[PDB]
Amino acid sequence: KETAAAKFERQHMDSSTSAASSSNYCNQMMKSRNLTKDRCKPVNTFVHESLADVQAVCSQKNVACKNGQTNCYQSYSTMSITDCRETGSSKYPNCAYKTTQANKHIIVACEGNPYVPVHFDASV
Repeated sequence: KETAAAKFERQHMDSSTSAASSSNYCNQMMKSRNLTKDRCKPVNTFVHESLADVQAVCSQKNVACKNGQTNCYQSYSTMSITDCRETGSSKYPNCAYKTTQANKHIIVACEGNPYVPVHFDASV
C-alpha cells in the first residue's frame, strides 16, 4: 500500500509545471492523480516546486496546524501553488474543478523518520 508520504506526493506535488495557466489544469490533474474514484475529491492543492524544496519545509518555520497540533511547518517563501475546487455544476463521474493559481506560503504537516510532508494543511 501507498504510504502517507507517497499519498502526499501524488495528491500535492506537481514539480514538472511551473504554474497552472490553463482553466483545465485541475480537471486533468485531479483525474490523472487518482482523485476522482467513487466521488470527486472536492478540494485539493498542487505545489509547483521541486520535491526536495517541499521536503525542506519540514525544517522551516514551525507553526501550529489548523487543528492546533504542533507538527506543521510554514515555508519561509511563497511557493507556486494551484487550488482545485469542485465547481457548483460538477456532477460525478464528470468531475469539474475551478483552477486558481497563486504564490502563497505553504503549511505542511510532517511525520515519520524520515520526517517528511504527509498533509497539505493550509496556504497563507
